[PDB]
Amino acid sequence: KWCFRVCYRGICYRKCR
Repeated sequence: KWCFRVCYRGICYRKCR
């Protein structure tokens, strides 16, 4: 699926829809 990467406060995570 489409997943984007969010880097928040040093925490980079993939967020999938």
